[PDB]
Amino acid sequence: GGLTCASAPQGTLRILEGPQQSLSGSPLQPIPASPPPQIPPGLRPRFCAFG
Amino acid sequence: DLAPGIADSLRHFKVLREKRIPPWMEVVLIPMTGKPSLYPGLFLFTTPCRLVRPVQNLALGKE
Repeated sequence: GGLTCASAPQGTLRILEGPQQSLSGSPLQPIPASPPPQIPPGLRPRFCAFG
Repeated sequence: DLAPGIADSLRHFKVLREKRIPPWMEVVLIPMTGKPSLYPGLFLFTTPCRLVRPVQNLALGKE
């Protein structure tokens, strides 16, 4: 029950949970481009010149 | 050599709502450059009354 002292420890192993692999996909997923505005189909002159 | 790999696995918990990481946490890794930049650290904010805005994290695909 004396509990004598011991020598100096050489190395200290650190145990830790691993990096989060297979979380990010190898291609990227962007928000798609909002489309450029279209001229709508079915546009015709509705105004006739009077008389 | 671990602090970039901890700031990624705390955004990969916030955008996926895991391990009681709140969605409004700021994972801020101010890096060590060796120049008079900001004071380096890994500062995690969870308190209210801040400002926050949504983006799309491109690696996962979520807001």
